[PDB]
Amino acid sequence: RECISIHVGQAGVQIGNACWELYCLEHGIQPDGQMPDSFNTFFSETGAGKHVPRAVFVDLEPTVIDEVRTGTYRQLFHPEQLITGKEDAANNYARGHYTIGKEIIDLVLDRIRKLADQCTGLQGFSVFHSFGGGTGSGFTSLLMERLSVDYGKKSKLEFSIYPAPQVSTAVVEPYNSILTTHTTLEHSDCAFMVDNEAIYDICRRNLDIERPTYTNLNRLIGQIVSSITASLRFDGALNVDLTEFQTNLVPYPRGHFPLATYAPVISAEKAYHEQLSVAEITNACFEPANQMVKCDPRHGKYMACCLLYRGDVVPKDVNAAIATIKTKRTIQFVDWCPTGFKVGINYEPPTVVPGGDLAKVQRAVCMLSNTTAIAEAWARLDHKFDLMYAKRAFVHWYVGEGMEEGEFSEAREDMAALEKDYEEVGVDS
Amino acid sequence: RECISIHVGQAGVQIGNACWELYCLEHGIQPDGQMPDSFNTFFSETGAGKHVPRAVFVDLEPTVIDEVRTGTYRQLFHPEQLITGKEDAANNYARGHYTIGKEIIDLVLDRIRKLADQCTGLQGFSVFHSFGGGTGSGFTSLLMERLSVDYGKKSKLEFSIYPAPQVSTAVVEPYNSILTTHTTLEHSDCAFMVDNEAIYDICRRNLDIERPTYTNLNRLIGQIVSSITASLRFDGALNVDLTEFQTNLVPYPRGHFPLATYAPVISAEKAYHEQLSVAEITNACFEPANQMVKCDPRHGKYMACCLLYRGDVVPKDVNAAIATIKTKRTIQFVDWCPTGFKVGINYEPPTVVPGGDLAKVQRAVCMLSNTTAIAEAWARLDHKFDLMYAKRAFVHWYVGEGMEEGEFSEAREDMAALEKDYEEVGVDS
Amino acid sequence: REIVHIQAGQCGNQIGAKFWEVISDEHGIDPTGSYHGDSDLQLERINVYYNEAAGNKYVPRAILVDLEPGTMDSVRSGPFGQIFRPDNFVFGQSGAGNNWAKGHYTEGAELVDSVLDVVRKESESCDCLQGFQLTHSLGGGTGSGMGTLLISKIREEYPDRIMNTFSVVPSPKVSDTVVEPYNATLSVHQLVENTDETYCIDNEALYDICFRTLKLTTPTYGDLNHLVSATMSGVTTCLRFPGQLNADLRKLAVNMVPFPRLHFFMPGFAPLTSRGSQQYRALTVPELTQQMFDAKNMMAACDPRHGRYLTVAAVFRGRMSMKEVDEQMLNVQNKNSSYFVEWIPNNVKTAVCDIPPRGLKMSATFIGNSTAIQELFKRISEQFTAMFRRKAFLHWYTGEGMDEMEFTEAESNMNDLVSEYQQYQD
Amino acid sequence: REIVHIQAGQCGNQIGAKFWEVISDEHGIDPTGSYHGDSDLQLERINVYYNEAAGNKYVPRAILVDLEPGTMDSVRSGPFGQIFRPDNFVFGQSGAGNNWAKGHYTEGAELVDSVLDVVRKESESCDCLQGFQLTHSLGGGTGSGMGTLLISKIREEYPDRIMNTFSVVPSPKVSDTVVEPYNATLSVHQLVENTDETYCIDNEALYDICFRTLKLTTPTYGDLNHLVSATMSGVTTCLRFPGQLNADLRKLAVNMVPFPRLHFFMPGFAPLTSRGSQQYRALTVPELTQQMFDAKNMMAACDPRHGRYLTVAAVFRGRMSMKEVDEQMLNVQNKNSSYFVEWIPNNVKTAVCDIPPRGLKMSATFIGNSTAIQELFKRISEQFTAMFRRKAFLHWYTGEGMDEMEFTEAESNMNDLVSEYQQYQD
Amino acid sequence: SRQELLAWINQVTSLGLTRIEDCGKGYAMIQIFDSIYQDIPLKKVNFECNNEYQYINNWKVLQQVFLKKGIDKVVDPERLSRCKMQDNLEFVQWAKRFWDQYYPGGDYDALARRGNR
Ligand SMILES: Nc1nc2c(ncn2[C@@H]2O[C@H](COP(=O)(O)OP(=O)(O)OP(=O)(O)O)[C@@H](O)[C@H]2O)c(=O)[nH]1
Ligand SMILES: Nc1nc2c(ncn2[C@@H]2O[C@H](COP(=O)(O)OP(=O)(O)OP(=O)(O)O)[C@@H](O)[C@H]2O)c(=O)[nH]1
Ligand SMILES: Nc1nc2c(ncn2[C@@H]2O[C@H](COP(=O)(O)OP(=O)(O)OP(O)(O)=S)[C@@H](O)[C@H]2O)c(=O)[nH]1
Ligand SMILES: Nc1nc2c(ncn2[C@@H]2O[C@H](COP(=O)(O)OP(=O)(O)OP(O)(O)=S)[C@@H](O)[C@H]2O)c(=O)[nH]1
Repeated sequence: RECISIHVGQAGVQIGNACWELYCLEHGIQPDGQMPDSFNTFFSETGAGKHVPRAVFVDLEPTVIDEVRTGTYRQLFHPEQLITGKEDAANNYARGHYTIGKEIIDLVLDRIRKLADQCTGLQGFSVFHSFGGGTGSGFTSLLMERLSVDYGKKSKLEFSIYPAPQVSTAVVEPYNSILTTHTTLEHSDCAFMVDNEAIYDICRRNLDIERPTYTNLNRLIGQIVSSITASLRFDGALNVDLTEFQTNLVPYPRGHFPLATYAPVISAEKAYHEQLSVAEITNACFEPANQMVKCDPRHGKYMACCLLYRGDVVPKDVNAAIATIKTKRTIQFVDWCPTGFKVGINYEPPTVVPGGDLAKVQRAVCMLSNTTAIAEAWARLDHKFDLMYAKRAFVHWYVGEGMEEGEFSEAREDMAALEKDYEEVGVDS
Repeated sequence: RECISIHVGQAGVQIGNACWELYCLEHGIQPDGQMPDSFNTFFSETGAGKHVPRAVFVDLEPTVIDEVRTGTYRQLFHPEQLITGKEDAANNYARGHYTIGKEIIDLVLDRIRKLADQCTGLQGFSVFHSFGGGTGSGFTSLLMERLSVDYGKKSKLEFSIYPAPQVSTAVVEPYNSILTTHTTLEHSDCAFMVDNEAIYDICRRNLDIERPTYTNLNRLIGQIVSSITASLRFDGALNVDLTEFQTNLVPYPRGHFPLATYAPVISAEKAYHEQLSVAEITNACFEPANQMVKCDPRHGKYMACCLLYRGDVVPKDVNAAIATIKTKRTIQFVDWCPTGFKVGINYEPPTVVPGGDLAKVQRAVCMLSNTTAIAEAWARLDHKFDLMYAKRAFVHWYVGEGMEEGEFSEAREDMAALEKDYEEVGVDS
Repeated sequence: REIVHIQAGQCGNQIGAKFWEVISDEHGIDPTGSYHGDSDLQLERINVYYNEAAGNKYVPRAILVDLEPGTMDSVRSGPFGQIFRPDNFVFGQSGAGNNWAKGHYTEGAELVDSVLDVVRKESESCDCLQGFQLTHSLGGGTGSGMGTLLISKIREEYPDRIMNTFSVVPSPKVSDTVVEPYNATLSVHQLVENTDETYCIDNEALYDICFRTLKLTTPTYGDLNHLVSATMSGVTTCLRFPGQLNADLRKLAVNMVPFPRLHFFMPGFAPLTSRGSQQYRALTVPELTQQMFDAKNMMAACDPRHGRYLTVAAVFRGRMSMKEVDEQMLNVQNKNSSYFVEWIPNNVKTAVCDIPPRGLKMSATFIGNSTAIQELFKRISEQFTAMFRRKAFLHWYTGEGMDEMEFTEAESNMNDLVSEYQQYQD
Repeated sequence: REIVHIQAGQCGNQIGAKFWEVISDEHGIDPTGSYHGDSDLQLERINVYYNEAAGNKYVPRAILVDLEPGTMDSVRSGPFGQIFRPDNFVFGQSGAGNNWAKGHYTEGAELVDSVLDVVRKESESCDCLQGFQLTHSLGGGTGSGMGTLLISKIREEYPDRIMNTFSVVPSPKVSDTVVEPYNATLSVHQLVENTDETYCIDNEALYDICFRTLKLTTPTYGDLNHLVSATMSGVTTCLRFPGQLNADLRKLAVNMVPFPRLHFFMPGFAPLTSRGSQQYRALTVPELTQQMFDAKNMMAACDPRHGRYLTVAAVFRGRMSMKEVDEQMLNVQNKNSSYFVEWIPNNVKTAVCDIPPRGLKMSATFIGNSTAIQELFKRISEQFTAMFRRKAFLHWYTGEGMDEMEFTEAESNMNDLVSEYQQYQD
Repeated sequence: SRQELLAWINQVTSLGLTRIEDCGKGYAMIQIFDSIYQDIPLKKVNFECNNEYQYINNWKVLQQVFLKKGIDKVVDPERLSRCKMQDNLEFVQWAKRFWDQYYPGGDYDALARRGNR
């Protein structure tokens, strides 16, 4: 195997409710928990009728976790597993990590130690957080922190929603994201990344809708994610374990962050049009306008991709569609890497929301990868930071929250060697 | 295979809707896309029960493409394939080519690269534009321009509707047509030409009607065109590929422009009269009052004709009806050309609109050809230009649109050697 | 997409009421009501003149500029008067003195900023702006002065979007004012150098065309206005409709102005037959060109027959044969080769909408750029000098903070403008 | 979580009645009644302003401090006046003299302990305290003096919980008192050094914004107050609601104060359209930022256009696209790069609640920290010196046990405060 | 006209003035009076004046000069302080007339009087 999941921060919780929705939806388990091993690596068969989730929820304002215990699904989780700190969220790392966030952690852990025990030989914890938040950046920082020590012997794949390249929200965002990166870096196994803005494009350009509610982006990651755990931990013609990832996906200890991408994003109402070919979707994967991340392969050489397919797919079709790609060159893969294509084949096709806006094809490609591209995304996000730090901007908000000129300046230097790292492991031969 | 098609300019779009109509009409595919390979070289079997077109539509005012997505056929194309630039059309080359038209091109191309991929070993793009327009002259100029480079390895047959000899519309027309010729010249494979006015004559003299709506001329080209692609790319007793044309039709690299001609143009209401003989229609082809072009063979020696027949035709009937012609002498063919008669025989007879005004025979002759005749048509259209340029007339309208005294004067010199070219390749032995 | 009308002065305003009286019906928009449109096509392009707020209230996007309350308070207290959002009314309760100088330098100059303010609120409305429509009379304060300023500012704010100007050039025979040539010469000056399409109408060219081409015996102003508004509807709004061959302000502009002056045209409507009887229906088409191209029937004062044309734009709007249209135009171009200028092989710009004027079967607006209008600015320019020479009612200008070199300027300018126009008549 | 309002002085008090008049309805709390709330969400977070005793009686947790009975006896004898538990009324039947010194050192200093007493009874209410809201005017005794003391004590008792201050800085044009700059300069002094969020409102910035942005012809005080109270509801209470991206006093504080002075802001409401007509609904969003960010519409006296910004907090509250919100903010930040300070890549702090102002579809409170407010403390500071120089009505202060060095102190302090603020405008 | 007056004023005062509206500040009006009377408290006048409150002081100074001298001419500060063109144009025109009649032979140094401001 299983893989627990800790959805931290309002966002990580909204996305959580979403990814958690898509789940039962493709497993025939109504919101009442009941369906009429396989998928046991994400659901525990508690009592003799239901399927209590296999994760937890951590937010410091009740508002968001509250809504879960109102709307059907209310029945799905255990009243217990949804942790809250009535106190204050605070869009600031410090407070969430140190000062406040601290008080809850114990309790938090307890569940990921109480839920981690009940199972049978697990594989890790799929963590869901929103980089630039208070409860999402800070808190987790120490949650993943306390995990890397309590279970160093497992997988720590954290699924993040890192800062929109130009459309950020919080005024401080970078402070909170240069801080969640440096503290989690030395603790994660593989950090998946899905850019909030670069997903909108997909909603504008590859689905058409200027009315994208957060509830949609969530349905999307809620999809790409389903391709990761759900179906993969599910039997198939080319299974891929969680460990598999980090192994076939990270060339170096830095909790390396690949990018999530999905192939068939086409709007219902298009739903009837003749379906796309195995070749087209494959090709769609090499287009910088369909990757849930504003890290357009502006130069970033891929260094490992895990093409997770699902649905009706002939291994030759793949071991050909990929061959064609391996020789497009304009898709330049790293040097020190001969072949970096982990072909993951599942059976059961995707499963689109009954009536959202997702096409509903009979095959998809959730390809994720490490690309020297993020050399950018990190850069552009680091620079941000400086500008403000350069004037201390909202610094007094953290200091007064048990932090110091140290943690900032010393977490800046941190990422600095992440701009050099993602530079050295590539661009050079 | 196939042959994509890009209908550019309101006109090229009106004619497009027309040629596109005649199509399904003779392929049993209702406006709903559904019919109850062969013709796959113009229609993609999106699945599925439908027959999504195999072309695109480019206009800078919505008005005209809008009407397509109102009137049955609304169901025929993909909501996507009909490109528009809400902005401004402008009956001026410059603006359409440079300034405005530019912004759209990328996007435009994208489809002719997205639609060009989906297929299986294509042959080219049948382009539909109206020489003397803004979106039709300019834009295409660079569309065909960007094609000759992205697919130099194919056919570029552009089907034009060049300037009525005396009944032009736009005040500038020549500016726009001396400019679409020079820019496309070094990019097209074979440019078909259908004269708007010289088609009216046919509607007055060979069908009788002083009430010819544009919607008719369109039905006509909509016919002659059906004889080109449609039926030809369709099996027969003497198939003729697109390449075939340019090969058997252009003696020299100048994107040479043959003329389109049809044989059986007789009005319904005549519909019962005893049909015409294989000999008569053949002969009708050598009459300067039935050729969709005011280029009456005033002297222009043919240099290659592609007699495309369709319906019930005995090869001997042809390889005789043509023999009789080859010896009429008053039909003088070029010197350096022994035999210049590409006999294209199809099976399925023509298919007339249910109740327009086209007779509906059981055999027709859509003969097209390169005739030293256009030495005229170009001349008369070039002269026009000078008169105005000689005074700069509406020049400030282009200059202020990213053009220069260069592009005009240097595109004039261009055609100049098109008046010498069409002169040298003939009139001399 | 779009355009934003501008009702400068009283006249330009009075006409606003008629231009909108019409246009609305030609778009099924009742007073405050919505789109009752007999059809469904009179809506897909409305935007050009309205805005979406409620869902039944598409408000005309025009401006009402005037220094005389009573006026706008007559237009706002009558029929369609209650459709304009009050924000549109940019009044100047000051003394709307009949001085070009009083509405361009002293009184109007103040009210300007509070106008531009709105002309921006409307421009930045939505989608893409095309240009602005401008109505006024060149024979008064709020008209020639203040309206001629409104544009000089507009043309600095968006030297991209176009500027059609509908001017009521001072009729000959009798002047409905006294300084007329003063307020005029001064406004034409501003025109020849900002707006790029001007349609000059003459209260007496109308009477004529309205008392003999419409046996109409009591042609009230409302009428004249009504006739005019009929033409400006054929121009704009119309072309913002489908058509075998449609154009739009620019086409019209980019086909009609050979030389940057801006040049002024002379609009002419097609079916202009008296009610009952005349309803001859001789409108096959040769009948419309018969109409449009005759002397009388040119809203201008001057007669085409008195000077070549540079460009012509028959903007027809009613189902017809692109053949019987494209054709006619020709013979017309050959029967009168004499006057039609030669260095333009095809002066005429045939335009063809589809849907016609609501209740009619076939119409065709005419926008002529003839060199004949030389013989009008001449007129105006004459009247000036004959009175300038003695500085007649000049103290009402200077005393308002003007210049003795300002009047000189305009006359000359506009006077040269006469010159040039002849450079083509020859 | 929580907060505990503080109605210092008459003004601060008069406003209390309006801040609570509103807020209650924005929480379905009738006079003494309970939660009639049209919804169920206007209750899960009320605590922030009330207390549970009966089960239908959620009593506002504020303090009413004043040395003039008649006042609180007008607020307690009118509408919602009978919802405050009498314990809340900390009156001072003494002579509420208009002297800062009379309500800060001599008269108020006594009534203080009997206040702090309650401010503790309310703080130690329950759950976790966030901060205290403070309303008053810096142009009187019970306001600037006694209220400015109430805080100096509060900030010694819980230097942890925040302190928002709503000050009615002395309007320019005409002051509603004579010593005004005396009572003011002296209170701003206390502010710059205790509260950490101040929202300065100007009775005349309101009139304007209330007589031209609300064609309102007779803007009674009740109104002004009402408008103000509208903003302070968007700030606090609001954010104590859900939201795609919600903040709370601190976020607001920790995103708006670059440098410890405390800095003062200038609140601005969003939909501020006249009743009937104007009800344009042009509130898609670009319309709200259009609003909020214009000069007029800033409850402050000074105009933003007269000095960069350090921080901005558009606290919107009505369902909208985190895209059309996050986006707009940008262009805004680029169209005006000029004034928006640079050493802060993203000055703006976008905040987004969900539920909007009861009867409205979409609103957005604006809390600007612009350097423009320099040109106000300047004003105040000027008035002081011009009169201090002659010790004008100083005997009313000293004679009340004050110091000639006390006035010196404040001016300087607050005067330096002007200085600093410029250090960023450059 | 505006052009003529502005040219005159700029030369007399040694000012930059682009438009008549600039006169709304009231400084120039005070200085014009100073050239005639030389009684005006120039140091007090806010020559440079950015803000309206400053304008008011200039107006008060101007008003006082009128009163001291017994100058009957009306001064509607409310109109002028707005910096509206018409009101200022009219006032400036009157001032010029006043200057023409009143100004004595003695030379006037506008810069020095201002303190080179
Ligand atoms: N895809 C996606 N992104 C979200 C969602 N909710 C928020 N975000 C993004 O995540 C960030 C917001 O984090 P917040 O909601 O402010 O904070 P938090 O991380 O929940 O924790 P706190 O700051 O303590 O409240 C922004 O960059 C948002 O664009 C969501 O439902 N889906
Ligand atoms: N046969 C035929 N000719 C047409 C049709 N529509 C227009 N034309 C001719 O093509 C030319 C008109 O081009 P326009 O419609 O003005 O312009 P456009 O090429 O669509 O592009 P823009 O100038 O930017 O609007 C004229 O010579 C017309 O006679 C049509 O439906 N059929
Ligand atoms: N066609 C037409 N002409 C009009 C109309 N009203 C006025 N005129 C003409 O316009 C000129 C004067 O227009 P007028 O409306 O008085 O301008 P104004 O600026 O509003 O006038 P003022 O306020 O300075 S006195 C005269 O030549 C007159 O014949 C009208 O409603 N229609
Ligand atoms: N906006 C607003 N301003 C008010 C209100 N009441 C007074 N003011 C403003 O506050 C200042 C004086 O406030 P006031 O209420 O007299 O203070 P106070 O301390 O209670 O006065 P005192 O008892 O010493 S005389 C003036 O500048 C006045 O314009 C009110 O209800 N709303």
